[PDB]
Amino acid sequence: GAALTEKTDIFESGRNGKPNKDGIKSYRIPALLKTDKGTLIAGADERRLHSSDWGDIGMVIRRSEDNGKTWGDRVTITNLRDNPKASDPSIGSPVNIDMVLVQDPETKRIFSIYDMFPEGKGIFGMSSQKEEAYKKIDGKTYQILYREGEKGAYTIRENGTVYTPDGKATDYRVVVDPVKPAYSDKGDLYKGNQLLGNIYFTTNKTSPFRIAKDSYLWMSYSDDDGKTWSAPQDITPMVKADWMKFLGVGPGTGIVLRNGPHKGRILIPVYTTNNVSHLNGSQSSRIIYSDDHGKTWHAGEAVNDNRQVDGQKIHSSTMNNRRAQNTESTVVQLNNGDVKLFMRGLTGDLQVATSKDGGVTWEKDIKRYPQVKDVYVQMSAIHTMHEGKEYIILSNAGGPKRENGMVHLARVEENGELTWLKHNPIQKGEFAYNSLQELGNGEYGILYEHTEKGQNAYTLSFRKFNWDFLSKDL
Ligand SMILES: CC(=O)N[C@H]1[C@H]([C@H](O)[C@H](O)CO)OC(C(=O)O)=C[C@@H]1O
Repeated sequence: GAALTEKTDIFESGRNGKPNKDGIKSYRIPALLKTDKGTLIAGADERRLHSSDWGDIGMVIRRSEDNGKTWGDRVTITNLRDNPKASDPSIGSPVNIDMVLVQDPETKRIFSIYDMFPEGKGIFGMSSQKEEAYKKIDGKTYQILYREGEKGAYTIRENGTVYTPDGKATDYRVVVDPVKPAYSDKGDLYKGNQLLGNIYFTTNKTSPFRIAKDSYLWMSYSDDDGKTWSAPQDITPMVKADWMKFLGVGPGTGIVLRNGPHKGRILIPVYTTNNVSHLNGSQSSRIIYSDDHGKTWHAGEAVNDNRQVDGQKIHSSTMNNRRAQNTESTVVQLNNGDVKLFMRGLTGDLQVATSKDGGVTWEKDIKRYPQVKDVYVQMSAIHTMHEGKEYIILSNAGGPKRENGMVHLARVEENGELTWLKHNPIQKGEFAYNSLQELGNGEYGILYEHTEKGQNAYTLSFRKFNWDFLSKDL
């Protein structure tokens, strides 16, 4: 008989707009990862001030060693301190938002890659004008600092020493090696031995320096099964092109290729916007990857690059076409070596791109599956084997709006084609972002967004189900 466990709340939001027991109003953006040790890591955005995509947001996780039955206390990966002088608290804090979790099967290192924005309104507060964020000097990439009244770009060098645009050291220094809990001291700006402010503050500043106002990508990793995490690493320069406006991850759980010429490659879903149409018509999915176990990262090409739309070719850097957009996505590798990218879009149904070269380039045929509705919200999908047959499990809202969570089952053939077999409900009422993981022995787990009884968006809950729940009619 079909089996589905009762929902268990992992990250509890407050209700009626009030903070929860820990003084936090909202939780969002679930990530679920089953590690080599069998541990379950549930990650999420800890949105203290409100549910919006900005403000004071920490990257946190909880661990379960009994396959989801019980969970340990919250573990904070990164939580930047707010600007104590910001006029509007709701938007007065440097921001981290949306994470992707994944573990290297060989080194066992667990990665959490997430967005970073200096103080502001995140993706909804990006400037119309670009500001250079890095500058190369003698084969050395340094992060730039701007000072009001001066056009020249200062730079942060060894030991966090701030250098003038002319190449001279100053008495200013940045905390590049934070040591406080959650690394809340990262970016602190000192003059001599006195703390003046923070390079991530953009308003009512007390120090002379700030980084470029742009979208960044950070990475933290754990070598102890998620118990402790390293200080944030800025990987933005390795993958963000000069034309890119926004560059962020497609939240959830990434993968490591299991077969093919690119086996071992780590894939992280991401998406960008350009300066032509930004959020109106340029959101384009793609992936970033690492072939050296997370040491260095590289950007693949966008699904939209050289894509044919209405008889004409477009590019992710210049496009202005609402319906041709593809944003957050989930990635899966098939046994035939192909990489499938299920992308959140505006067609009303499931859009999927296919890569034959480890995720670098994408084939011309972007298939749509009317069998799986898409109300324009994040989704997750995972590869799975059952009785010698290859399948794909995908979960997302069934509609009309972000509600009625569904778990779709598809059969994968040798040519990589998909055949949707079943569509079973898993959660009534509100349902949004989710993250699926195979637990083994025919069981699966899912961390998802849901609310009820007046809960703030959202409360992240966990459920487990087996094959009987997937196939047989409920
Ligand atoms: C970085 C960021 O803002 N991510 C947010 C995402 C984004 O705003 C959208 O993809 C832009 O089109 O939207 C949503 C959402 O619930 O729909 C929550 C995500 O945290």
